[PDB]
Amino acid sequence: EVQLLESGGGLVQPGGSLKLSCAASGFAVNNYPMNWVRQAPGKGLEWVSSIIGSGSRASYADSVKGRFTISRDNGKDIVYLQMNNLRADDTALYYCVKDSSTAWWDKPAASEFDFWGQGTMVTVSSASTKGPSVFPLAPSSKSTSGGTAALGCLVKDYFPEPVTVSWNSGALTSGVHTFPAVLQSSGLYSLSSVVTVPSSSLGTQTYICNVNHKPSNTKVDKRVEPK
Amino acid sequence: QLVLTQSPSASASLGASVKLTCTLNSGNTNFAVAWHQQQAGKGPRYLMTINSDGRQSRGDGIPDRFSGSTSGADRYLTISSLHFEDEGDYYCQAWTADLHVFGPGTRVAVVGQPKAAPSVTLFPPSSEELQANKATLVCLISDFYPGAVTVAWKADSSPVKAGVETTTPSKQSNNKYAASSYLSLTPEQWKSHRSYSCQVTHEGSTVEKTVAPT
Repeated sequence: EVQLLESGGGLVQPGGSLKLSCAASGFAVNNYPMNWVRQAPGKGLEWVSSIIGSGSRASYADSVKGRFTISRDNGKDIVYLQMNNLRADDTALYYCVKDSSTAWWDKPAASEFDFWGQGTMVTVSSASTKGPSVFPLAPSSKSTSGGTAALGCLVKDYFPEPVTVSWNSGALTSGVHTFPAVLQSSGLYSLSSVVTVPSSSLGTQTYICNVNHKPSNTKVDKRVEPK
Repeated sequence: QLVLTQSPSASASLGASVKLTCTLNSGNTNFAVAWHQQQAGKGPRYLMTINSDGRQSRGDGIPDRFSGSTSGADRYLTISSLHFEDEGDYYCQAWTADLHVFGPGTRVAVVGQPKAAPSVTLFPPSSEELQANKATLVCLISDFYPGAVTVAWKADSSPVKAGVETTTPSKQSNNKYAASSYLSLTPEQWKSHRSYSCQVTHEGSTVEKTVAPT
């Protein structure tokens, strides 16, 4: 039940600052040094910073030295990463990872990473947020009862990534497929989520999609009507 | 100083062996490395740690078809029996108590596996978007293998390139691939043409979905 729960990611301006938090549980956390590893969207893993269990010693990569600051609170077992003077090259998914080996108290240490968090996404761009528009992708007029009809929801023009989509408040997971978003030439994202349903179920069951864009506090529930 | 290099992309038949290399530089030939597997669209997980003398430390939960070997300054991760679970990017990690270093990343993918055709869905603009003086056509391609597809758009019979935004394919839950294409246009353009079409080409097969203003 080892868990590293990271938070604090979001949209920040080139030159701004941001404080990441990692809630670590399931093991004696101060027995182990903690780390931060980042990954650009289409690139490889890069170590960022590390802090030993006592919290008195720390290590940074040359590309973030003096700019970032790793911290640690052992009364609450939360690892922090304070990022100042951010810039485009820092936009990434940041992982909080755990060293496998313990060591002597207050002395330097490092080993292989044995567990990774799911990451928190920081997006450093001068562009601002925008809540998406939502539209129903209705079943086609060619939907004969006794078959499959495809319906869905189009979430258009949102920044930044991502949007979470559920159907009928989560009660419909069968045959749902949410697509990875396209990045339009205007800089804004767009995706759509589609579920295929029995054709004769149209008119008997109402289908509602629930989209959530946390970066703009936009919850939208749109019902998809046959036409 | 510490820098390790990795092997080019790997390719093996389903269930055949594959062997990836992580090479330490001069002066650090005695170092230990760890391997981490990032399957498509997920976070990395720790695989195993191999070191110069021969020891292997594995992570609980990993299948036992992963093993590690050492030759001088050369650390290998071998996958006997290559599965679809095993596809993805593998990175190697080295450490010196003052820093960490990762590898360029090596990708593992099966080869020679059966060819799977795509299913295409075309959605015309919603009346809500039309009322909003906007029009987007949504082409959704899914359940195809391999992940290499080419998309074209057509107004009536003539091809169209202005307004096309097509994504790159990505793995989905069932180890097949999916992509989408969005055609932006004015509602006047939408209402003026007889039909609009999304044409999807994959492994020679060219299929097409067509919608029309109602």
